[PDB]
Amino acid sequence: SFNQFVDYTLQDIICEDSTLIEISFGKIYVT
Amino acid sequence: SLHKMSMMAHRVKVIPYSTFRLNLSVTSPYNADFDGDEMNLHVPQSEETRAELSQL
Amino acid sequence: LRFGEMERDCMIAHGAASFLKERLMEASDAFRVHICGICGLMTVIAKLNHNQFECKGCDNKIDIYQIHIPYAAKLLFQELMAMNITPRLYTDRSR
Amino acid sequence: DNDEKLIIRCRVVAEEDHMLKKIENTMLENITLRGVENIERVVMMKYDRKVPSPTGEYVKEPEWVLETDGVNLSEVMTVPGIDPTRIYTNSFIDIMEVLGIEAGRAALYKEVYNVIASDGSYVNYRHMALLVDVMTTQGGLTSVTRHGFNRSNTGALMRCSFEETVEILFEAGASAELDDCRGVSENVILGQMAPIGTGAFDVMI
Amino acid sequence: DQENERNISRLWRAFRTVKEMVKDRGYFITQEEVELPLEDFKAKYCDSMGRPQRKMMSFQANPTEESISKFPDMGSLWVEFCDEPSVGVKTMKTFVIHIQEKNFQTGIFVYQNNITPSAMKLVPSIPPATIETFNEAALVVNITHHELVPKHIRLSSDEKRELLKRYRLKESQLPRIQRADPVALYLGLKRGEVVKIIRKSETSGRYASYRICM
Amino acid sequence: SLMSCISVGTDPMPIITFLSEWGMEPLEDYVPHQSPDATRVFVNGVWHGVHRNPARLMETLRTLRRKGDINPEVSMIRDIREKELKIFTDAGRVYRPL
Amino acid sequence: KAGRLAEVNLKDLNNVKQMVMAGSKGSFINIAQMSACVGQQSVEGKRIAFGFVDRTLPHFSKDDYSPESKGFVENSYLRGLTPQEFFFHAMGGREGLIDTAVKTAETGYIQRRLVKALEDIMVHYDNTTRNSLGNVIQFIYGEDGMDAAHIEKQSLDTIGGSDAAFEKRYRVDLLNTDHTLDPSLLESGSEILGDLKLQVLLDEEYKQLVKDRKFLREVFVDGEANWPLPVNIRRIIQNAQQTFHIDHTKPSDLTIKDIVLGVKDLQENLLVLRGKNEIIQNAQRDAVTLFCCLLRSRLATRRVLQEYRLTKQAFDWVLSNIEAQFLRSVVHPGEM
Amino acid sequence: FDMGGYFIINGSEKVLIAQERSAGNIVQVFKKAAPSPISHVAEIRSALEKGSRFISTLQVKLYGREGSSARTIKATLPYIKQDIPIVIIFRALGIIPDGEILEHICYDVNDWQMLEMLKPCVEDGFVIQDRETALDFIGKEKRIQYAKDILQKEFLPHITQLEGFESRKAFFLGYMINRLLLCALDRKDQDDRDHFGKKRLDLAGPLLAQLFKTLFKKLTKDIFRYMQRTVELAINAKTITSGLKYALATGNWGEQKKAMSSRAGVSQVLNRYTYSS
Amino acid sequence: GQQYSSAPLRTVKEVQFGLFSPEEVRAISVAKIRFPETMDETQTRAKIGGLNDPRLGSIDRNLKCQTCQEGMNECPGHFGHIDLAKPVFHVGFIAKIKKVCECVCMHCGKLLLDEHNELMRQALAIKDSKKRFAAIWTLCKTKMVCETDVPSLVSRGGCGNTQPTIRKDGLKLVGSWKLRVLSTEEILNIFKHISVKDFTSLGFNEVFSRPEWMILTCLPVPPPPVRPSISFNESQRGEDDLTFKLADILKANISLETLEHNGAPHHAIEEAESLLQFHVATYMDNDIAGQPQALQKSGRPVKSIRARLKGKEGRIRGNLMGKRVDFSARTVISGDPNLELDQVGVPKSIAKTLTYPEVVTPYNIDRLTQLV
Amino acid sequence: LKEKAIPKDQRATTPYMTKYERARILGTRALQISMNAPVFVDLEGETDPLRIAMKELAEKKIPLVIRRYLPDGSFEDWSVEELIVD
RNA sequence: AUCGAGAGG
DNA sequence: TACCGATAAGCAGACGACCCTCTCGAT
DNA sequence: CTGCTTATCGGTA
Ligand SMILES: [Mg+2]
Ligand SMILES: [Mg+2]
Ligand SMILES: [Zn+2]
Ligand SMILES: [Zn+2]
Ligand SMILES: [Zn+2]
Repeated sequence: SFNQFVDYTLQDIICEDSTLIEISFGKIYVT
Repeated sequence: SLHKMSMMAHRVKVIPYSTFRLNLSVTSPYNADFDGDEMNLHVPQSEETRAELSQL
Repeated sequence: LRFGEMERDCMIAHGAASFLKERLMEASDAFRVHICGICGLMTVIAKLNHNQFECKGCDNKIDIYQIHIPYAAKLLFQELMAMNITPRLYTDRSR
Repeated sequence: DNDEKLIIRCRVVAEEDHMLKKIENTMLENITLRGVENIERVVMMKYDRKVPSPTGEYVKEPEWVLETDGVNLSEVMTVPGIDPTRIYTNSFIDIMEVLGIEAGRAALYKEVYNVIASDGSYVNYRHMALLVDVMTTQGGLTSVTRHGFNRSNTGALMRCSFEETVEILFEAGASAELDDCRGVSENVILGQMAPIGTGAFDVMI
Repeated sequence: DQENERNISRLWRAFRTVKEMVKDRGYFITQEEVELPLEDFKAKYCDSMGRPQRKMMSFQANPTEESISKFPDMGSLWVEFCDEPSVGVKTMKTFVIHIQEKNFQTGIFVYQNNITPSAMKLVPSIPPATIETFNEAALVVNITHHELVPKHIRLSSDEKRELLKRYRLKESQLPRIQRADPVALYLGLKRGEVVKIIRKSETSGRYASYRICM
Repeated sequence: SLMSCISVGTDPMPIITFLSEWGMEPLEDYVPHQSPDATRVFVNGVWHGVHRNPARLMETLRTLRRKGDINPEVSMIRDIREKELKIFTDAGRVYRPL
Repeated sequence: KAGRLAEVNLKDLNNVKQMVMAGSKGSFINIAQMSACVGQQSVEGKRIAFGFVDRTLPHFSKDDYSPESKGFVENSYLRGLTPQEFFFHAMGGREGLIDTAVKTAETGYIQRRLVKALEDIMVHYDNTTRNSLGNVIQFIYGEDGMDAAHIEKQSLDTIGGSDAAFEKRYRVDLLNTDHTLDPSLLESGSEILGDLKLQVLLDEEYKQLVKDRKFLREVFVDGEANWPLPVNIRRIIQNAQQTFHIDHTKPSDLTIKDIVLGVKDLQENLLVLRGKNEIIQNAQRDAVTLFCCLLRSRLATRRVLQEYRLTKQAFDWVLSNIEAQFLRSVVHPGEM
Repeated sequence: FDMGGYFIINGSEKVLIAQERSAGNIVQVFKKAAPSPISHVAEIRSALEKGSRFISTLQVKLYGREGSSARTIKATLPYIKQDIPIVIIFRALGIIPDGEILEHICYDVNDWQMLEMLKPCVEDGFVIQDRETALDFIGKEKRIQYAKDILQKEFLPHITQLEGFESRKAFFLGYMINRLLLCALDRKDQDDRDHFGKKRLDLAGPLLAQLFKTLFKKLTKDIFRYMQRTVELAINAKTITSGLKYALATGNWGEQKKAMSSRAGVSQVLNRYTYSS
Repeated sequence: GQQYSSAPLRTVKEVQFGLFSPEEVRAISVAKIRFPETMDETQTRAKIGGLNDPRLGSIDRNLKCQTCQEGMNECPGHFGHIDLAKPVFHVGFIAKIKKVCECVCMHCGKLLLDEHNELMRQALAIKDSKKRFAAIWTLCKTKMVCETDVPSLVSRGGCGNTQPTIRKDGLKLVGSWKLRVLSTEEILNIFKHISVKDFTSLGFNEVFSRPEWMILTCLPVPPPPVRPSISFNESQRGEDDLTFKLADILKANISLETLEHNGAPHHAIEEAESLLQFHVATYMDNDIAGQPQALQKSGRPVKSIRARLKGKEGRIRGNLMGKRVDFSARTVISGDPNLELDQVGVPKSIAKTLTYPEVVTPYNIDRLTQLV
Repeated sequence: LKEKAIPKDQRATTPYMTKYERARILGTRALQISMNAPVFVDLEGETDPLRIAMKELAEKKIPLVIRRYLPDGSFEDWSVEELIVD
């Protein structure tokens, strides 16, 4: 469960209302 | 505590070792056992309280 | 340890009145307040060294009684007052 | 009846295909075809009975009794064939309506006893009778709930220490209630010696 | 076979229970008059065709001179049975005047189906006269006969004044009985009138309890 | 218990694309009266259409899962007598052996 | 049938059995499961429900109503349960843990109400039972004004037996050579045979003894004789025939007047309610009624003499005693 | 030997406790009481697994007891003040003719009882025989657009949320009705609420994920407000940093609300008394 | 334990529950209560004539309890009062104040039915103040009009216009006629003119409780011993949850001094009455459907005198019926075949802890002096 | 209204001593004994202030009076000499 | 001190 | 034959929810 | 699951 949240789910939460009016979020990197 | 017999008077016998001890046959009315139940004890403080304990 | 109601009922059953008071007065909280003889509240200002008592505004200076109740009670009465309810505490038997 | 197929045929005496259906509803579920309503299935059981012999002894007479699945006393005792001096309902609430207050008291007890004794435990009559009596004596059936006893007009401080803790005190403040302080609870709160066993009387010189 | 025989039998037993009731109030009836057999009911109160006319049954009653010892003001009591299923305020004007004129005190109406809310409003309209409306289904079996019912015994205004001092009670401090109670109806109780019930106890043969009336 | 897990979650629509490519008629183009011996098909609680002859459709589905070609975590329930086929890829299905 | 087949087989030296035989811990059921079989498992009345569609576990086919499929354990705890059996028993025991966790919640609430409702009910200084307002609840506590501790289940043996067997026991007929007290029993044995002043009293008692027998059979319709009553008498009797050491082969020294007019005068002062007015005394009569039916049934003229040969002193003690033991059994004003 | 699967927050280890819930997007029929007018209800907990947390529930109520004079079948719509008969709903969608309405519901010509059961609906129906006033019964041009959005956004949000699918939803709603009456006719059993195959467990991931949504969306709208005040880079990372902590620290799974009844520690403080502990 | 007192000791015997008359409230106390600030006046940690002190108790265990002294372990805490300029309702009496407004006419203010109605004849004579009101209200909710006069043609008082169909809406009372919202100030003057004989009829008492006190004119201010202070901090600062809500009342009561005697708008004062009502309502209860509470420097929601007394953990069922007490002990039990029935093995360390007040007497001195 | 009372005769109350009556008597005395107050019996060799009151009980010498209450408010007096003790 | 989680009979 | 007014089955609201006890965690 | 509003049913005005 924690590996799905890091590898696939995180990127998805970061891309939906992400875009603004512009400033838009791209790829997400974990240290 | 759901009785009069759940709460009764006793005579004190000071002893070694840190557990309260009672006679097996005062089991049934408290509904105790020795698998590790904890029991409470209150002390009277005025003469009558002692009478009203040991007489009733 | 909590001497709860469920135990109190066991002291009542037994008929032991005095012990049941002692256990709810000497052990735990007992208190001494001063009640006014006209209005049954705790208005009285206890100057306990100059003997002057006085229920001010209420114009009383003589009719004042010392009573013994638990603090948790006094507290309950004050709370009831602060909520705008007068719990009168009277001393003599009849109305 | 002796036919192989059994049929009823029925006609009335536009909008009629609709109102032949409002009769078919009424026909199925309003037609008391016999017996008493409310009552569901009814089983004959062979109850035991000890009863006096001519000679004097008590001997076993086996008695056929009927056991029901519903209640309408108002209409089953008024029936031919049955003894209407012994018929019993496990509903002590219907017994209260039909046979009077004092008959209810005993069914209410007959009930309470039947709880205790079925499980094994015996308890002495003074006890269950006293409950029973307390419920029964107000006039109707006073429950042992916030709606029952905690309503009847006992000195406010007492009723506080039960359930509707504040509203009791509240409407007590408005009706200018007076408290006797003869009640246990009232004297626990005031921290005085309660009119009980030891404090029931008084000591003087 | 009918079906008019079951309507008669239920009306026969209804009668029974009215006698027992009325003597128990304190009135005069023989033990022969109670145990009127089945045969003898149809050959006394029924008509030409074979159906029972009830205005025919409507008898009166007067107290055993034993009941005038304890209750001086008890006197004239009157029973009347009724033919109509639909009983409104129009037959209630018919029966109030009846009593008003004859100078009774207590009247027993015995309706067969229902009393309208309009008919009830014309009951407490005449002092000190009283009337008690009984349904017939309520009267086919005598409730006081049943196992659970112990016999209540109406006591006098002076016998109460006695109880109310020998236990130093106040009226309030009794156990109360309902004005509408199935028994308290059968004996006719008013407010203040205290019954006394003699229950059989497993702790001491008899026990007497008292109930004041709501 | 010892051998149990949780479904982590996979992607539904590369199953969707396989079904429509294997004879599943879409729901819009459906005629009930004309397709009576037809097995309806859900995926993740969504009705994607109907499929006649699911008999071979299921054996093909099985063979891909039991090879790993379709995630082994995805569960596929054919009901013969209700005539349904629900393939589930939800997240938090508990499962075990065997 | 299986259990009571193991119970029959267990030797007298079998420890398990010996604890059951003593009543220390254990019962039949415990033996049944341990050695025989554990039996059927249940959850909400019915045997194991179909949790899966049309079966109970997916190890079974659909539509299977047999014993093992629906929750019967064919095996003992000593043999061991099977996988399914195991799971099944799991369901069943879990039910016990559940309701217990909810009984105790429901009960603890029942009791708190019960206690809060009756609370202030105490017997006051007059045996009247009432509350804080003074509303009578009972007029004598427990319909008889007797503390429950002092009370024992004694048989009221006027109720049992043939009309034949009753006359045989209590009927003394002085003007009847056959149904009289043989001069064996009494000192004034033959010197009483005849008489009409003492057959008025002997009749007097026998009449009440029959008035009682019907009055009781009216109350305890069941035919049940054994009923909780103050003061154990069966014992006071034994405690007289050993305290005064009296042989069963030599006569008494009691007049018939000594017996019959004693019992009646004892009765006179078994006080419960003590007021000096009309009402009170009738309650008083009524509160003892049941006790006296006993008193009379055991202190019966023939009984005293033919059954347990008392003496003038020993009899007068038995009375002195009863009056005292009774007076103690009254509820003390105060009792909550 | 330590196996992990916990978090470390301020030295203390924390476990995320699997949460159990009834599953979404599955369809269930429930017999209802005896004093209640509705005898069967068919329910669906419709929600999309990737995108937001908007729980729209649909009820297909079957008003009226057995024997009760004519059993109507209404339905519950989100945002909508009352209950709509299903035949208006079908017409509100696209299908207008009765009998093509029944084709979406009853999947067999022969099943007369089924059909017989539906008669009472058609009767409730032909007060409206068209697309336009089918949507209009939802309470001009303003309020049709209020309904036309609701039957796309909010009504059965799975399947789709767009526009170009109207028979997709029709068939399904039909299948909910099929399923409801399939049981009202006692030809299939009620649905079992304690069937483990229709419950889901919410694990450490999906727990964080719904908490991350909330925190990230909170930080995404703090950026908007720092962008507005520019009128002409300094982001409060402290939010996502210490918001994920508070939840993993306490057990109040949800930041600074707590009125969310999730209080029950999600995130308990491991338990290291024994290894098997 | 405490001190000599020349006032005699007596037991309680009667408890007479009543109501606070504004005339008493502000005559009974020693408080002014102007400022919603607690202690500091530009950092000065004295006390200040704002909240808790002016002629009241203390905190820094200073003898000073205004001449009364005797520390804080003797002073009962002296009551206060706060002058609300505009009348506000009394939370738990909403259910009843409305019941009287459905029982007493508007404009004139008098009973709706006298000894003339044949059913109202059976209500006025009944005993018990509680079921009497229970009969009257069920027979006055139907009657609308003030009436010209009741048939014999006998005559009495009368004003005319109809009684509203009064509904509960949160904190206020709305009415229809054949819409005007009923102000608090309005019902003040209505109940103030009610006839002396008109109280007793509907469950009241001439001097103890009067319907003008049902509504809140002047609010009592509870002393420090009802809502204390510090924890693990010192010097700053914090405090109990009833001190917050009284400040929330004060700040919305001094908010209606700066809207009446300053620049006074028209339809924007009510936007400040419904919050002064709301604070005096929430400080006495907040469990009615609508809106709970905020912090305001703590968490969610708030205490409130009511839920201090509500049973279990509450002041009554949990601090009065059942107290935690002294001289007690608790340990694991274990059974002992060689003890007597009526005995109880106390462990020594416990025996060394509990105690019994034993007065010295010639009988005991030798054993006691040894003991010491 | 005091003084109503009850006359010496016309008493209805159990002349016997209730368990509660004496438990409180012994107590009441055991209190004043333990506070070095004068004793009215020959201390045969006990030093427990409550056993001393048990001996003063045995030989009827405790100068107190049990005042019993009846619900209306009336009251009966009983000296410790008159009450039987069993 | 408030809220919360775990556990004992 | 139109309106008053009496009223029960029908329909939505709710203040309860075991006792005592022990650890430890975060604003 | 005991309060009150709405759906119901009658005679006299
Ligand atoms: Mg244990
Ligand atoms: Mg154990
Ligand atoms: Zn004063
Ligand atoms: Zn002071
Ligand atoms: Zn007016």
